[PDB]
Amino acid sequence: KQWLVWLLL
Amino acid sequence: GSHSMRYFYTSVSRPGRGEPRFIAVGYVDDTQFVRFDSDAASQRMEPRAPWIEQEGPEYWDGETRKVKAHSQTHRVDLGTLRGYYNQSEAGSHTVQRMYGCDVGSDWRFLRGYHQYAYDGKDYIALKEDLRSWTAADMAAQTTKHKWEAAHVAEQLRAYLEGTCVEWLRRYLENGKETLQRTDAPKTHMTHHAVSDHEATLRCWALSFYPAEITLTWQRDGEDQTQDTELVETRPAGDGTFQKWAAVVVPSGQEQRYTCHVQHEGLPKPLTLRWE
Amino acid sequence: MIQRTPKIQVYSRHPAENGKSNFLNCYVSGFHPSDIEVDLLKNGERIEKVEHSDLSFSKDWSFYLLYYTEFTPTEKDEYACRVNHVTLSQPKIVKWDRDM
Repeated sequence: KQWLVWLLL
Repeated sequence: GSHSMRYFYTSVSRPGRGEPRFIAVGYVDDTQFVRFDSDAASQRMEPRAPWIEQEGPEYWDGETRKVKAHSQTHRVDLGTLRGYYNQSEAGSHTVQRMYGCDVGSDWRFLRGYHQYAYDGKDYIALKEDLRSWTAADMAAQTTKHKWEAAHVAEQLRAYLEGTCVEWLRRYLENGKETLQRTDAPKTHMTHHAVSDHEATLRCWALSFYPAEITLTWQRDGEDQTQDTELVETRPAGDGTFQKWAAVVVPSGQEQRYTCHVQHEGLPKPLTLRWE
Repeated sequence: MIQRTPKIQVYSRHPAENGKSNFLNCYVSGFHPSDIEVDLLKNGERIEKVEHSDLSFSKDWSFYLLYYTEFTPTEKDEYACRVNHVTLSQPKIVKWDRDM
């Protein structure tokens, strides 16, 4: 199962 | 008997040719079980192992939503990094992201991983303490400042010690027949004369799982690397792996050389002699 | 910008046996970037029914792919793998050796 957070560089 | 779960995302910009190509792959140890391709017609997370097809529509819908989110964030990251390095839109660039978790033979959490790369080069990574970040350059420093401000490390550590390990355990039990099996390396040796006074001994290990294996050569009982050659472990294609190690010996002295095989599927490591 | 040259291996899935069906595999690994051309050649001609795995990569971020096709090894047919990459000035042809 993947990660939930919307992460941006 | 440690295990791991790993997610890999690759995003390659195609300037003037549309949207960036996005490819995501999911692994449990050495077995791929999910896959997403932005050029595929489905536009959904697709199964690649039989034991993951047990999941209902809720799992696949959630997985498809998150892989779409990863695709979008990577597309934005491409332009962001193009700006960080003051690069034009003419060039094609690649951003890669990998994250996952390891468990020991007791299935207790061991370590978590989360790292990025830009154009084949390290960019940012989660440190071993799972509390801070290591940045590879001064743009990754700005990324690290942004991530420390947003407390990304805490949410990531919660994922790595929670959802990641729990769902890795779930996949190891649902795919017990194939994920927890161990295929011993079937070994054999080949002989080839290279000249009138020298020959080549090649020992093969085939059809083993997992891919981790060790092949060493010994002369007179001492490790040998002088005239040896090893190939990278390679996939057979049916889910197992292959490897071989060769050594050039003086013809007539083959019995001095032994090939030593170490793998998880063998109670005792193997010793192969030509005769 | 990092660029890595592809390591190439040509091999059969099972030990080669003349007349018995098998799978011909070209494994390319350790290359960057991901754009790469791989062809499976029988006697110099390109095989058409070639499949490949989904793009993955190692811990050092270098990619790896497996191209494969069903074939039948004989004593006369020569098989090989032609690989072209940005790091390769001249495309590399690795001929299939059943003991490699």
